Amino acid sequence: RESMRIELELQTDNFTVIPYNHQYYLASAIYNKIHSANPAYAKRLHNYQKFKFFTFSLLQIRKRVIRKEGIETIDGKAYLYISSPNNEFIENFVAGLLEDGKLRVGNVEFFVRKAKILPIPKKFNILKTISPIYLKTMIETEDGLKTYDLLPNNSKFYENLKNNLKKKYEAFYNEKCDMNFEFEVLKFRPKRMRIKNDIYCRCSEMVFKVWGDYDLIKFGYECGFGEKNSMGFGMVVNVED
Repeated sequence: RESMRIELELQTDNFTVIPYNHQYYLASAIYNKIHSANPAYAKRLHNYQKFKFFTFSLLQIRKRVIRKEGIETIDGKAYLYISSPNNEFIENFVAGLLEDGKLRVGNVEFFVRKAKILPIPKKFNILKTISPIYLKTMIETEDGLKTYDLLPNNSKFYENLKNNLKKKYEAFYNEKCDMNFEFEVLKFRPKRMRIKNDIYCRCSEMVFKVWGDYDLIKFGYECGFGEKNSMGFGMVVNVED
């Protein structure tokens, strides 16, 4: 029992455009696989129907053309990264995805070809989001209680990001988080992301340096940073030196 990250290698038709707004449909597709009655998932994921300690990336395209509506994949390939501090969840989900063999995101149909195992980095220095970080706090307004989306230029972002990770650590491991980490934001861009039929939030695409306790950073690396990890938010990747 340890963490696990996989790269799902997906294949659709050559020259297909993956819309800029695909994340919402991707999240729905992943949810629907996990909660499917298909026996490929049902037996394997029976104990994980309410499991929220995992994350996944946006669809990544390597051979790409920027288009008006999205990113075109010239060779039809796309890559989806999925990770959890629970390796049994990841192994079971991957076995189901490979047996099923197909993933539809919006109007794009993928074949699920292979799942590449990505061992955890032995050291962390620079991280960048491959799905943006969501972090919110509730605030009283003249129109009642509302949700405020924290970004790195908010004074509360820093400690709220840390405390979210420490609380998630305790919730997942059922042990005290006696660890700490710190970070420095090198770059960030806000991104508008649909999260419900009618709710859009502001999330952070960002690059940041980290230091502190390796085991806590490693938990953020495989669980995700910030909130709504299991809806596909907050996944990061190491940036090579």
